[PDB]
Amino acid sequence: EVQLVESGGGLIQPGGSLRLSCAASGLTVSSNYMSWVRQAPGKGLEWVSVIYSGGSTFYADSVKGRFTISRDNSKNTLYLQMNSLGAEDTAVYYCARGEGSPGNWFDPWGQGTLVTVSS
Amino acid sequence: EVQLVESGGGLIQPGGSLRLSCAASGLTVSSNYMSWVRQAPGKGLEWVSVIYSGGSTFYADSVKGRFTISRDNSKNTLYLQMNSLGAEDTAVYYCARGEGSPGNWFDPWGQGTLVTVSS
Amino acid sequence: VYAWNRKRISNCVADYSVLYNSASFSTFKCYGVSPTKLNDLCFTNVYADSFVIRGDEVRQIAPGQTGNIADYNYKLPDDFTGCVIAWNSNNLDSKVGGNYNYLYRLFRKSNLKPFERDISTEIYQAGSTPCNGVKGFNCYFPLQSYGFQ
Amino acid sequence: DVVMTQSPGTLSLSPGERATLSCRASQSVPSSYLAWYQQKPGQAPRLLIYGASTRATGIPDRFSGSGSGTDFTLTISRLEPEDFAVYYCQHYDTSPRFGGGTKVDIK
Amino acid sequence: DVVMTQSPGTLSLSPGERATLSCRASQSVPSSYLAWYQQKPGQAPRLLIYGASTRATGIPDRFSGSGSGTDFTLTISRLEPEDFAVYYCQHYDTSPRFGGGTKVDIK
Amino acid sequence: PTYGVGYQPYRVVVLSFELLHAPATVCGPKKSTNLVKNKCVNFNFNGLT
Repeated sequence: EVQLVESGGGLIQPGGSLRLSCAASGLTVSSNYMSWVRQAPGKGLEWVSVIYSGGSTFYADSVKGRFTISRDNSKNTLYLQMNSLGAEDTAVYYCARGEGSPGNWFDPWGQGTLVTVSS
Repeated sequence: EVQLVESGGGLIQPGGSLRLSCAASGLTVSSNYMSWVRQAPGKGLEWVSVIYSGGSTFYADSVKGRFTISRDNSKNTLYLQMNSLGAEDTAVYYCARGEGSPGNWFDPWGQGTLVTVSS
Repeated sequence: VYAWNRKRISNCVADYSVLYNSASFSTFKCYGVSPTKLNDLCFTNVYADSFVIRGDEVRQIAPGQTGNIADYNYKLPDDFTGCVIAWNSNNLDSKVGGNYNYLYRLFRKSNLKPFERDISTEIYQAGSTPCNGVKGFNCYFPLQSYGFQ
Repeated sequence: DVVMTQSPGTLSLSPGERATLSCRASQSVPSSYLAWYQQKPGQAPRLLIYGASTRATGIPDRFSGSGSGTDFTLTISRLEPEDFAVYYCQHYDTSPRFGGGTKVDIK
Repeated sequence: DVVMTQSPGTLSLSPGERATLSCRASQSVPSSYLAWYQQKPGQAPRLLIYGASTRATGIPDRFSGSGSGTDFTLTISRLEPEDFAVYYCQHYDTSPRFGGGTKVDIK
Repeated sequence: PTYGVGYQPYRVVVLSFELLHAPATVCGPKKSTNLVKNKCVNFNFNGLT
């Protein structure tokens, strides 16, 4: 009964802000590595960011200074705040547990949510 | 193909806040004088505020301390944040390029947006 | 005002008392120093910045001021230490047909730094398309004339 | 700190006539600082004249502006039904100042 | 700072055949740091193999992984129509790195 | 042994210096010059200058 339900996608104007939410069931967000990975329309998978169980956060160079990962233990929900969104940020974002490293692989995956950056 | 499309008008309770947006096409908001001018129902035109290309802002005495003009170069959009709105603030607001001075006249004008302050 | 003149004064005795009682000044405001104390003070150098503006623009010549003259023609620092004197020159800088010799900067991408002089006459690009030195739509000459009468 | 007053409040002239709108200033205002704007019902104001004599781009030649000092005049020759609108005179001394407007009715 | 390249770009094999996907590394990468993920159309990626040889829970036995160093192989024996998907190889040196993907078409 | 330098083992030693409000017990190599006799010199013996 482990699920990751994503929300917060949709249309955002260039230069605007948005927040993607990822409610988790069957696992503790605050006690697991939680990663955001984005896939552009028709392109491959790109890891966006990760938050450790201890609170440390890391971001890909393509999103450093614009994205911020966070969590809410009470709601057991992962959050990704995106700012100064551009055309290249239009993509489907997935939240996953793990960091793709030995014993910490991306499992499970949410259904994803589409974000479109256009005027 | 120069246009100024206004949005954000509607109903606001007394003492509430609102933000009017003005998307510009054919001109650069950050590089032009951008003014907000309001017209009460059945009355004349009243200049509300202006923002210079350099960033300096000026406001009419009737709105000083309650209105704030700003812009977003990435979105090329002008913004007017109105706070503590009262009955006298109910009016149609237009965004225009220029300040009504020699060589800096109000041209062009947006279609305007109506703001109604009532309970 | 956009081409405000500056004179550097050094190695001389500055007689402020006679200076301030010579003509009738419609505006005389000092900041960081009193007019009468200057006779007791010594300085490394003095700068006399002279120009012509509108009467309503005289208020823009002071610390912490903003506006076309303050932002694009002549800017003073917030901690300015010195005096500003202004007097009407209608009998001197006005013509029957209009005195258009005096100009001021109207369009500029960014505000001037304190004591910065900008004499550029490049066509101001108010839109996305480049102007290439041709004034037209969204391409304006940066200077405007006063035409005093 | 110069107040502009427009006259008359309303004007009723048949099509093809000459319409005169006056904008008086308490103080002598330079001609280059005055402009005339037109606002038809349910539409945003449109710049008609700037500099008190220069016709804005795309404006019919029948609209003209003149005057100086404390009196400025907007003239609409060969008045047409589509000219039904409110005409405002605007200037700048320390901040934009708009006139009270002038209604132009057509008989 | 190790770049992974997947091959071939697209693969067309009839059902029941043996499908081979290659993931080459510019530098020798430990086997434990490589994984294979599957993504069917309109679905999120699913973990197929981890450690370059360990089959993920709930994955059919026909999917296998092998290889080491600078060459890793994902093998799909007895290919089925439902196997139509994109397969990615992923690893971690200083941050997650995903491959270019491999399309597996069925004739 | 055939892994990349990023995945190869690295031995790390961190030297930390605990300086408390107590008499010190560890000092670096004392720089001692050759002794000179029968000539006016600026001598220093165990901090006595």
